[PDB]
Amino acid sequence: FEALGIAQPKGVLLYGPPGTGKTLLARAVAHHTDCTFIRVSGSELVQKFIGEGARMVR
Amino acid sequence: SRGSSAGFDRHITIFSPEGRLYQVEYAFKAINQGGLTSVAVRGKDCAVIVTQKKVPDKLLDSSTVTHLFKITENIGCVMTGMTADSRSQVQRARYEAANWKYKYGYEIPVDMLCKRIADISQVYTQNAEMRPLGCCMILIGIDEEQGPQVYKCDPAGYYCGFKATAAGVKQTESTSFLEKKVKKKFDWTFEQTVETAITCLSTVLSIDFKPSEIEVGVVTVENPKFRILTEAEIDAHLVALAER
Amino acid sequence: EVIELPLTNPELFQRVGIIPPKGCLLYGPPGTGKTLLARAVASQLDCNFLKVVSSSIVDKYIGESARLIREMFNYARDHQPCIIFMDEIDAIGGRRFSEGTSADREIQRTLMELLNQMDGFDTLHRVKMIMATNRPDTLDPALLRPGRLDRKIHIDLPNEQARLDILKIHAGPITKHGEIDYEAIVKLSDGFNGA
Amino acid sequence: AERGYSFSLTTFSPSGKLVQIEYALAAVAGGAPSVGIKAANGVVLATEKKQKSILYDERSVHKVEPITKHIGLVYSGMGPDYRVLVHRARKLAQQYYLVYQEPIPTAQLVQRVASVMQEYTQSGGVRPFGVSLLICGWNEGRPYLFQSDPSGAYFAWKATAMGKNYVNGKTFLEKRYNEDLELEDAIHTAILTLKESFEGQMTEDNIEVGICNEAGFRRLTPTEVKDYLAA
Amino acid sequence: VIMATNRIDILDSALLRPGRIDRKIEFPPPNEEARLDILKIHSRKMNLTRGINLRKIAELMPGASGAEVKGVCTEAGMYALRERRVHVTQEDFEMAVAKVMQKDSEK
Amino acid sequence: AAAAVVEFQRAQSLLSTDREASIDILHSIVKRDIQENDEEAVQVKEQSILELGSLLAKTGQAAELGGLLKYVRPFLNSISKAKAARLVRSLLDLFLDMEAATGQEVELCLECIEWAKSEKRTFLRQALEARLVSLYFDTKRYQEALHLGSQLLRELKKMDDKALLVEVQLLESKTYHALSNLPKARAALTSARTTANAIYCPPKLQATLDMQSGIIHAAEEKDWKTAYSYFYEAFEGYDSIDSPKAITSLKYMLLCKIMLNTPEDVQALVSGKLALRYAGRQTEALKCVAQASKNRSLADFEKALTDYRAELRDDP
Amino acid sequence: DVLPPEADSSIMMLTSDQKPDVMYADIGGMDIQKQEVREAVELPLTHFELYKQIGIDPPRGVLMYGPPGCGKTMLAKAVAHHTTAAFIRVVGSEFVQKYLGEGPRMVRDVFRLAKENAPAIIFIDEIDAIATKRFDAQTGADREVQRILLELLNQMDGFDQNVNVKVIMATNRADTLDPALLRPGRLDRKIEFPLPDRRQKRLIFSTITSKMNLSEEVDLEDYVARPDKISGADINSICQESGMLAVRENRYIVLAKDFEKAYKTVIKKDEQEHEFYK
Ligand SMILES: Nc1ncnc2c1ncn2[C@@H]1O[C@H](COP(=O)(O)OP(=O)(O)O)[C@@H](O)[C@H]1O
Ligand SMILES: Nc1ncnc2c1ncn2[C@@H]1O[C@H](COP(=O)(O)OP(=O)(O)O)[C@@H](O)[C@H]1O
Ligand SMILES: Nc1ncnc2c1ncn2[C@@H]1O[C@H](COP(=O)(O)OP(=O)(O)O)[C@@H](O)[C@H]1O
Repeated sequence: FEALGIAQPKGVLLYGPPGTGKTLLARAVAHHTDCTFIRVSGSELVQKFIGEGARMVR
Repeated sequence: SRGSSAGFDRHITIFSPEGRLYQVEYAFKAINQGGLTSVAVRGKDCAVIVTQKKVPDKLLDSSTVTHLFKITENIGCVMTGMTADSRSQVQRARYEAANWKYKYGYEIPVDMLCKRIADISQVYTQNAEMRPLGCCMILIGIDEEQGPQVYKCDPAGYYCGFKATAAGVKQTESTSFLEKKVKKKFDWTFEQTVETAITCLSTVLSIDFKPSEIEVGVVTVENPKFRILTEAEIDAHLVALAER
Repeated sequence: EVIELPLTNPELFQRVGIIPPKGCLLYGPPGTGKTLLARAVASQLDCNFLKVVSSSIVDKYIGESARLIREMFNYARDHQPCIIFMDEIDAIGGRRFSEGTSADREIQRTLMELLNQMDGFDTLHRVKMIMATNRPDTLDPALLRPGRLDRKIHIDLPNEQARLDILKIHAGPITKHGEIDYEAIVKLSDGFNGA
Repeated sequence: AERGYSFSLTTFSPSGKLVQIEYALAAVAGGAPSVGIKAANGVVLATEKKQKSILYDERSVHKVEPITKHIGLVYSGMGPDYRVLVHRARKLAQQYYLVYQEPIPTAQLVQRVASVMQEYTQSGGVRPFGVSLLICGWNEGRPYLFQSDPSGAYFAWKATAMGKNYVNGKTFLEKRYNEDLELEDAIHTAILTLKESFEGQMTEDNIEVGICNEAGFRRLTPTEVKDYLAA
Repeated sequence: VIMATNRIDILDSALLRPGRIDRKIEFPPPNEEARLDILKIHSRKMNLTRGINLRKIAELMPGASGAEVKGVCTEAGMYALRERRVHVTQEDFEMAVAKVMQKDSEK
Repeated sequence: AAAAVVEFQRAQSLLSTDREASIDILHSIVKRDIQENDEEAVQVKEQSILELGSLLAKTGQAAELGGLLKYVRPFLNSISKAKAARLVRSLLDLFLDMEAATGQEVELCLECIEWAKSEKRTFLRQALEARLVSLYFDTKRYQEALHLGSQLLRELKKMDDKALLVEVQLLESKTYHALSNLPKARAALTSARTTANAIYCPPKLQATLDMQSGIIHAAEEKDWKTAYSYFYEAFEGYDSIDSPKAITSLKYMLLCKIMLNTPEDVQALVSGKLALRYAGRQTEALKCVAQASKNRSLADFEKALTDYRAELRDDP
Repeated sequence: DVLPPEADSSIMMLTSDQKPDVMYADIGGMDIQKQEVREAVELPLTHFELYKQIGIDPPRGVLMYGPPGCGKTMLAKAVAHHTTAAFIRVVGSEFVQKYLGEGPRMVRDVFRLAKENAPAIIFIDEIDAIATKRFDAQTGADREVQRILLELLNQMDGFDQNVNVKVIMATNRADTLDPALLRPGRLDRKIEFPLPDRRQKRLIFSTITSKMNLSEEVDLEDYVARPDKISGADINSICQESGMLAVRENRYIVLAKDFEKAYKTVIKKDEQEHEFYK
């Protein structure tokens, strides 16, 4: 995409019925992608672990 | 939902997001502010009304405190709720009856009077400029063919016929009592009706009235002119209750 | 009947097939005669009434309100029969959330601590509980329910009778010339509570 | 002294919704259920006339009202509003009859009623009606079944349901009902689809039924409803 | 960031300024084939006997997703487990359909 | 009209019998104030109901059979359409609920079966079918139902009627099983299990849907355990219900125990309240056969094949 | 040395004489749910060979919620009654103490004890006191809980698939529960406890009135017809309430009013709403 002259992408959207297999496509790729696949929701548990609270999501 | 509000749905008579009309409900709350309770029972050959007569002070002409009103010579009503609103609604009812007789040439039926009053209050429910009336009317009278009749109308626009009903503070309890005592199937004579109503109110308030603490309206098939019992005849009915 | 009898006259309760009552909660306009009832009961009955204003139970030490409740039912559990009388539960009374301060979590548990004891596994025996409040509009669904609270006891503003009846009880010790206007005072006196 | 608020209480949201209309519809979808079936040789309307006790006299108010001799009505939603609309529909019908000396066509009465309902979404100082109407009629041999909602919009149905659980009623109608049905069978499936919700021992005074064949609209007597409720 | 929700009509506007969600891809409901496929994947997990036409099963199916089907299979097993039978004939699945479509029709 | 009925009812309700009362009952229909008889006929039916079971108390339901056509015309000139459904359902039903000649039933049923069409409320036409198909099974002719039900499969499905589809599947399935086909019959039972799950259940029906499966679980010998779990529940139903079929399932429930070789659980089955409410030839048998087995004796079993065959001979 | 399986959890196996008592009998009109738990633990816990072979994957923890009185705490009493394994009754309100580590120290115990006992039922009545999502690390009280969750969390999935230990958590407010709890593995089967209806009530009524004697003429049917939606529990306030009225006037067995009163004494929620709204 660099060789073509097009700003590669960063963000994606998946939309449809709930329970047809969206997370998989995000996980399977991510799995098959050897990329850390993160699931940032809104759990206070997760913030205490990863983020020491900080004050945002940066 | 389940108690949700948006905009002015708690100030004027418009729909809440869950499809309520909060001002109307508030009018129903306004009925109880009077702190009184009225009972109406329909007999086989009559209809009886009974209501607490709270005269808190001897400085008042106890004869001018009445929640019983003559709408027509043969149609009686009892009002429960805000006093001045009740009188307003009474005037309107009187007018509608008189007008009915003038246009149609027969006496108005309670059914159609109640329907008319209800219809009027629905407009208050639907127009934004004015607020419902905090009152409740119960009408009694003898119709030409349907027999004795007891009807009731609400501040929202609802009206219905009853075998027996009540209004005010102890409404639910009086309905429980009466719906217990209607199922028993007894010969609903005049005295049976009067005693039933009086005892309903009495047990519901746990009082055992003096003949000056209540007022009893009545209408009979033998005598359709709406009659308001004197304190004497009331007492005559009272002493007969401490016998059985 | 719910409270006293099911103790000295429960031996025949089973003859009807009904466990003694569980709990009783007053609930009424501030001044209907609730707090005065717990006093009258523990004064006459006398056995092991432990009154909990449901406020001084709270501390600040993680589960400092769990131990108090445990000891309350433990002591009593062993010491039963015992009457548990909680003055104002609206404290631990609570209602739960979704949610509130990190504080509320403490109460809840604590609010639940009791709930789990009143029912849960180990079955209250002999030891009975009077629930107290002014305004029951605030309480958690999971508390009012039988297995926790049997029947609620309402105390309405004394009637004209109740007034008069109560009026001659508090004014009974007053120097009054043959002019006592009891029928007059009570009359004008409407919506007036007990105090 | 009094005038009238002159501004609309029903206004477009930024999304383009008339919010008050949807909230009125919320009031409809909270009323007792009513089912209407058009059946080749007639039309059936039925509704749950469930009281609160034994004290209310069910022979005093009705929910299935005649508009004329050949058109009938039921509702879901608020009672008083229904009352108003029924008076107004009878009046409209009689205007039409004065002018054309021919009983008003069901479609035309539906149009007129719908216009009335639309007025209270645009005139000043008022809320919309919290009522959905089902209007049955016999005109020109064929039977007719329309529905009008608080927006003032109307639709022609072979069969439909309104009020609580109107979706499940609607599906049940889509399955357990089809054409070539005689009015009797239609009454049957109507009481059937009403029973898919009636929490109670559906008595002959718990529900109200009306029919409309090419003999005129009429309310079924409690006796007739008992006979039909005996299966 | 994969941000994958439902009803794109829910998400705000500021999250739709044509360039800002690179490739917007949409998921389709699961038909006979997809289901059939999905159905074959999940039923492959458990011990499934012969004479088992899965298609017939997805035919009865009408409005399920990637998860729903999983429920059906599980119940098929769940049903067979209660019948004290290691294997899982076609009958079982045919029940679960309802039992799931019971839930599908339920809340 | 009214003069007789109530007084006659008050006379009827007293004692004697419908047959004496039939002179009034027949007269109820025969009389009296010629109201229509509108309400009278309904009350004449009240007799013909009783009078029907009174007709049964003698066997004129054969009389009324032919009159059933007339009563039709009689409600036809007084009784509305609906009124027929109720009045026409109190004869074909109360008549089948009694043991008599298949024909008069079939004859009449068939009649009124075809009547619903000539009137045309497919709703009853299907309901009556269930009886027509069920009667064709007990009567004798099997191939009859085969065609009736295979024609009735889409007669209830079109509307998605759910409990009638199971009945035909349950009821019709039995016909196949008897026709000497457990594969097909079995397949039919399996189909019902899936259909019955789609909807509610409800009770009795569900019991047949069980016991029947218990039966198939014993028709080809496939572990009396899986079958027992159907007999137990299917017993429970009829137990805390009409209690008419429950007496049947107790038998099979014990069969599985007798085969499994557990007379202990048979002792468990004989306990007063649970069933003993039936004490008769149903328990005595399986008990005597059970401990008769425990003795691992053949002489005993042979004698219980002898004396208690009064039922055993009547089984399939 | 490695202290054998010990420590608080907090009790230890209940013992035997402390049986929840409540026999399957009392708990009636709960096939689905009843069967469900049975299908969740009772059976899956015992017969494991069909769980591995029949390719079923049994569940590790089971969540019970619903209204307050639909009968979840009874379900645990029933299981601890008929049961056979080691029923650990640990309350989520005990985990947080006046110490900075007691919580994990227990969970490691209950979980440690569970491994040692055998196919044991860990049961947590009101997991709300532990898991309530909306945590808040700073108040120095939240910190203790979160971990307690993480403790539950860690030993929650740390097992081996073989560790015959089921987790039973009961809570009405099935809402303030960190999803981290309801994940395939930690809390699989999710079971609901409705506030009975008609049929159920019949079983509940018949079961409640089957413990006493009563007039055999009467028929708790009239009441069952009604809606009210009375929970399995309330229906109990009536049965007991009748006794008070029947006993208050001395008389073994109840009367119509005894139920009427009960119905009017229990239901209570007389009014509720308005008649125009429909
Ligand atoms: N296309 C698919 N094939 C097989 N299974 C699927 C598919 N889509 C979803 N599932 C099932 O759904 C589960 C996960 O659901 P998921 O799709 O993450 O939820 P959502 O619908 O919210 O995206 C998985 O266990 C998987 O078995
Ligand atoms: N029924 C009563 N009889 C006598 N005194 C009463 C009564 N009710 C209230 N009082 C007065 O008020 C006090 C009781 O108040 P209390 O019932 O505790 O109010 P609350 O319910 O808000 O706690 C008593 O000390 C007494 O002086
Ligand atoms: N079907 C039923 N069988 C037996 N008891 C029931 C039934 N339904 C309700 N109950 C009663 O209601 C109560 C239920 O309590 P429970 O569900 O544990 O409340 P919580 O969920 O607050 O712990 C029990 O005392 C039980 O006796």
